[PDB]
Amino acid sequence: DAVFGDRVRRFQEFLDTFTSYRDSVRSIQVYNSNNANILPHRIIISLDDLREFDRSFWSGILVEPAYFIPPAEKALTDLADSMDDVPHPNASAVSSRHPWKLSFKGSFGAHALSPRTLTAQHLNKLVSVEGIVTKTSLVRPKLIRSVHYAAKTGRFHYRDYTDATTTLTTRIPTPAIYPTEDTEGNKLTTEYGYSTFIDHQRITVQEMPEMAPAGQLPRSIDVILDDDLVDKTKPGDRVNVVGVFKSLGAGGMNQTLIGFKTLILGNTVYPLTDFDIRNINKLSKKKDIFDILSQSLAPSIYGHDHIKKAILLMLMGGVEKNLENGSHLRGDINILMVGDPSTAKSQLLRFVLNTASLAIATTGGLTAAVTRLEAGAMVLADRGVVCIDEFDKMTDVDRVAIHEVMEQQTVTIAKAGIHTTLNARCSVIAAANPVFGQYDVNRDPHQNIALPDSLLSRFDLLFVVTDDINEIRDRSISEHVLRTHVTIPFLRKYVQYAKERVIPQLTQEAINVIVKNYTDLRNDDNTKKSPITARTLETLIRLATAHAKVRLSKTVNKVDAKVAANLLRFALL
Amino acid sequence: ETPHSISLCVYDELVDSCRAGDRIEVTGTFRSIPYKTYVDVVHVKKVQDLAKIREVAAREDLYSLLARSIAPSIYELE
Amino acid sequence: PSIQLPVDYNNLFNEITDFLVTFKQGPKYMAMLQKVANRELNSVIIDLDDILQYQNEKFLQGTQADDLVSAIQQNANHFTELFCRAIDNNMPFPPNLTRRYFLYFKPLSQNCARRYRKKAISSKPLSVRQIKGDFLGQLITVRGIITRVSDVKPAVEVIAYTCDQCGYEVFQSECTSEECSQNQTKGQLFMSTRASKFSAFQECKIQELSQQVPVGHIPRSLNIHVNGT
Amino acid sequence: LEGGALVLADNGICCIDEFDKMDESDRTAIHEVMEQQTISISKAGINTTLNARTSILAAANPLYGRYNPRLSPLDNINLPAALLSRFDILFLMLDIPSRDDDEKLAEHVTYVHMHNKQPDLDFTPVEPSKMREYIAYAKTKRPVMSEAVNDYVVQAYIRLRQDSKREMD
Ligand SMILES: Nc1ncnc2c1ncn2[C@@H]1O[C@H](COP(=O)(O)OP(=O)(O)O)[C@@H](O)[C@H]1O
Ligand SMILES: [Zn+2]
Repeated sequence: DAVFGDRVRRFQEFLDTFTSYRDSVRSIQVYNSNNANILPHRIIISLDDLREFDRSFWSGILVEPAYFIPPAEKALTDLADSMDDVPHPNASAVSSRHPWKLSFKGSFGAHALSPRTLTAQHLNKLVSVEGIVTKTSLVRPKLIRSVHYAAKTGRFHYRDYTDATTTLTTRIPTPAIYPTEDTEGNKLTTEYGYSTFIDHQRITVQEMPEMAPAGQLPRSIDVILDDDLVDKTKPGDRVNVVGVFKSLGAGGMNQTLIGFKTLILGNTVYPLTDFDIRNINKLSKKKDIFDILSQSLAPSIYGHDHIKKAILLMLMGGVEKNLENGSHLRGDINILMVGDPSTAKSQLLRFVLNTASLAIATTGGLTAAVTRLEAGAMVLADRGVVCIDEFDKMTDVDRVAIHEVMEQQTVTIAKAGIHTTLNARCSVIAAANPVFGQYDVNRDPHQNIALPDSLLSRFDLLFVVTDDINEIRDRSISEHVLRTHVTIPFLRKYVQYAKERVIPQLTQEAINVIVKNYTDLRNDDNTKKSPITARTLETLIRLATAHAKVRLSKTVNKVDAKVAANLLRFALL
Repeated sequence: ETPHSISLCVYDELVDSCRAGDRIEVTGTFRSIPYKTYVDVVHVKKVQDLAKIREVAAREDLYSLLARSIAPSIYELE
Repeated sequence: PSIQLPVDYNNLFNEITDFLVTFKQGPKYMAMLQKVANRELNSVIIDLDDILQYQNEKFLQGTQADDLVSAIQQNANHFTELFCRAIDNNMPFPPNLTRRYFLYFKPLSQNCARRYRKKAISSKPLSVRQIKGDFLGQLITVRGIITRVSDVKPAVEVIAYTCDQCGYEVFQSECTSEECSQNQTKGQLFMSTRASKFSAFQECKIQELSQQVPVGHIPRSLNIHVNGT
Repeated sequence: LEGGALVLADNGICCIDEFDKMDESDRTAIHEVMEQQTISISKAGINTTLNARTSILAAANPLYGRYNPRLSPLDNINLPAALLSRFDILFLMLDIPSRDDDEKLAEHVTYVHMHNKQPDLDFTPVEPSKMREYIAYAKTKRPVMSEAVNDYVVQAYIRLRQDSKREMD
């Protein structure tokens, strides 16, 4: 059709008026010329630039991708093959075959959607979907164009294969058995090495449980990956995918529940205010900043200030250290709580899930078991904080396997066959109750909880909390409940700002105090909640770094070590 | 034969000669039909150094030599 | 539709036959053919360094020649039969029914390619994750660990039939030979395994080494077919 | 076959942390790997042997959690003599508090997290890339000792052999 050429010209005009895209192509060509690895034939186009230049073409792509994108594909391919000479004869006949793909970015407006917000009214349109990748399939190539050669004639004839799973518009069904004879009847020769192939993979993007509504079945979408972006995300990755939400097959129109197979032809993959900054920084200048953020951790829960302080430090976290030797160092802080019930053990454990940017609340499966191997509860915890209740209920396998996660922050699969290493950069907080119904302060926590010292001591801070029979505790603990008969969103922004925009580093002045106190701890023979080892020295570094996160400073000062040492003694005495 | 194993074909009066768990010596023809390699079994069996042995048989240190020879890397333990 | 690809096999076949006869070790490959003629050798191991040296000798003398070394790597499936045709043209019913030899190629050595100032790709050790679909039909080297080994299996290539009505042998139910086609009566085709072409076949799965796997993924596997001796 | 921890580590090194927690079905298989470098499996009618050429490096905490100087050493392991006999260079890294030793370790570790270097300035260790080549090259050699030291060994063995009779009691 004639209108197709006009739409092609608009993209050519779009490329002309925005030199950034075409000069980037020229830079890519120069890079390929210097290597004459080869970069793929894909560039990214901003939708905002297209909208500001031609709304109808921009709207046409979103509403009718099959009728507006292929004109852009032809325009880009024609410009690429004509911007330079492509001098090499043999290489030009093969390297220039690949059509130049397009990728999209920018604001999507009404089409910025989720697997649940996406509906059938948006089908056969271009949409952007944000979700979590659940599983993927093996990459396999797609046949695009074949080349035929007759021995008796010595000349080449080419044939194309297209299908609706990769073609934007529904073309006449091409696929068939490979031909054997040409027009003249001469036997043809199958030139495997001159056929063009494109890799293909399907992924299953799902709505996150973090945002799913309660009591409703999930929504998920199938996404097709092609060519160069065929492998960009692993299962569990939070991804943003732009593609043509399109139907397949038939809903029983030919030859009952069978519906049209709606899925997205993915063409782009992206893995996932100033006033808030002017507020977070401003409020930190007062002398009592740290106590403010400790009170706002479940304010209705009375007491337990130090554990709230420890939880906040765990949320801020330390800095994992890497070296040119390839070493990795622990930077996460783990806390375990023990004692008699009815002391808000699970209340604060529940509160952490309500405060962290990402958190997983489960109970004592933890590791990947067997095939893709399912991602265990501790496996899915990367870059998050873990809330486990009934921590005593761990089985023998869980108790012996949690050691690697606790210290190395890594999950190692060593099952029969596949071996792999999975990131487990997670801070673990847990609570437990005595087996014998009541806690005995006359005996150590190892003799009460029945978890081995080799497991209990791995937690940096072990809190033993017991409600005394003293009346003054009973008065306050009951009055605070009866009294019920800086904002939390700001606090969560503060944690988001601190964990990303500031990375504190050590200083010899802090070392002067940290090493001194550890030396005193090793020298002090008085009984304590845990025997002092080198782990406490690492804990002090993490705690001081965690406090530096609160102060929003790239360096470390004396007060950071003073607070870290003081709190550590509290958990030990 | 080894833990591999291949299928065999038996005809005529060679039936009632093999049962599960038996050990067999086979003389037969190797075939292949579409790939399916198999044996046209043609027969089935189910069941100078003599002086050198005598020279060792009548010797005096026979028992010690045989006992020692079994484990040359292991001392004594007669 | 048609397009003129600048690949002239006529020039290449002349170069291949010239390389077979002229390239001295007398000629290395002609001596190998003499060994093959006396059944002393079953596998012809073509060295791509030998062809590259031949091109270098041709280039330094100013003689015109094509870049045969690159062509063989790019379309190695087609050149497998071309080298056989040249070898059959110079060795001391379809020919494949009597060929007792098997053809193999070994890649350019990196020392030689660097010496001749060329970017060898054939000998580069590749992991199955680096093996994209773009490299289909190319000559590549795969580095990994073997996980599965299929046992030796026969593999037919050309099935031979015999017709009692005319005595012709048909190479692939009813005889399609010229005598039976013209005649009103056609003979029945009976398969003959003795004249059929068979090859030894095995299949092996290669798996990525530990250092090749990026963090968070699973070591993929690739299938390898082994044919001949 | 689907390779486990030991089979994958064939012609390599297998590290087993928390070795004291290993079950009897785990440790009994360790005996054959330590002694024979092979694994014999007879299950579901399959009778095969696997190559298990592995170097076993196990690190574990004491049986009673920690070591106190009053405790006898053999009571701090859950392992019988057969496993301890199959080990070589059996270490025992006891931790004893000391103001002159904890100071050095603390200073060593605190410099590791402070700068991207080892605390030593007079010595620069070999980078792993060069270490791998030298170890591989060294591994290619096959030294053979002399008869003089061969007679030396049997004297030193008897020296060490006879002492343990007094030491054990
Ligand atoms: N300091 C406190 N302030 C307010 N409520 C508390 C406090 N301590 C305990 N409680 C109350 O006691 C109850 C016990 O919860 P919790 O101790 O978490 O259960 P469990 O003992 O089973 O873990 C909670 O519902 C909580 O409201
Ligand atoms: Zn006939």
